[PDB]
Amino acid sequence: PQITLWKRPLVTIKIGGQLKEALIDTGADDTVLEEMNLPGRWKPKIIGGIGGLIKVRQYDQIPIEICGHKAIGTVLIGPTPANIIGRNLLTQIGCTLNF
Amino acid sequence: PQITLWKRPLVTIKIGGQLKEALIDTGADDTVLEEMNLPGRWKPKIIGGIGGLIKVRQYDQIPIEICGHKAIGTVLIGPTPANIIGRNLLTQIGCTLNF
Ligand SMILES: COc1ccc(S(=O)(=O)N(CC(C)C)C[C@@H](O)[C@H](Cc2ccccc2)n2cc(COC(=O)N[C@H]3c4ccccc4C[C@H]3O)nn2)cc1
Ligand SMILES: [Br-]
Ligand SMILES: [Br-]
Ligand SMILES: [Br-]
Ligand SMILES: [Br-]
Ligand SMILES: [Br-]
Ligand SMILES: [Br-]
Ligand SMILES: [Br-]
Ligand SMILES: [Br-]
Ligand SMILES: [Br-]
Ligand SMILES: [Br-]
Ligand SMILES: [Br-]
Ligand SMILES: [Br-]
Repeated sequence: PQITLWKRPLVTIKIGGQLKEALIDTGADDTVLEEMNLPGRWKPKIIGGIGGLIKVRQYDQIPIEICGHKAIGTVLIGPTPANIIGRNLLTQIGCTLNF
Repeated sequence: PQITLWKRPLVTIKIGGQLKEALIDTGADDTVLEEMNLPGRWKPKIIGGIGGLIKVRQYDQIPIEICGHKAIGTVLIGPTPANIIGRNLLTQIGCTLNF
């Protein structure tokens, strides 16, 4: 799709066997979701934003599908107030900014 | 232009008579910059990021330019770890997401 920014850029993200809504966030290096079930093992990571740092759970090799486009990559789980899709997965679906 | 996301989408912004680099940040509702001078009066605002809330200074009707593209809007100044350009200004320059 071509998405304008008058409203938050919400999309549907297929992950695990479930649908979540998340923001397309070009400001985010990484994808960070609120608490959810993901399969497999995880490792610790600290990430930082406005407000400061947080610790998250890092799950690697997680398949995802955004609006019909498939990808795979690392997904972080932790206390973010918003599900956000970051550049690590946006590149894989071909997402660009344009003006 | 078309900007991909293999790296941070950094672009220069002219504001307050100066040049600054900032991140095009489609997850940001508002534009938030690191401490700098801006003219006129400011009002208080509280915004929230991944790691809690911070206090910022709100400056209205600030002219800004991005890749030749001129706009005007509200600019927040505060303790952000990164200069970010948010949707309030991105819409004004016709910036969209595409995939
Ligand atoms: C009222 O308007 C607002 C405008 C911006 C913000 S935001 O909190 O800054 N935000 C909202 C989010 C729900 C989409 C935007 C966002 O892109 C921030 C960008 C940011 C990151 C770091 C400092 C300030 C702003 N964001 C992204 C992330 C997730 O990624 C990591 O933490 N990233 C790392 C990283 C990414 C960008 C810049 C610096 C760094 C620190 C690294 O370790 N968390 N918040 C809040 C309100
Ligand atoms: Br934490
Ligand atoms: Br990745
Ligand atoms: Br939020
Ligand atoms: Br590409
Ligand atoms: Br980078
Ligand atoms: Br300058
Ligand atoms: Br700069
Ligand atoms: Br906020
Ligand atoms: Br505005
Ligand atoms: Br204005
Ligand atoms: Br335009
Ligand atoms: Br438009």
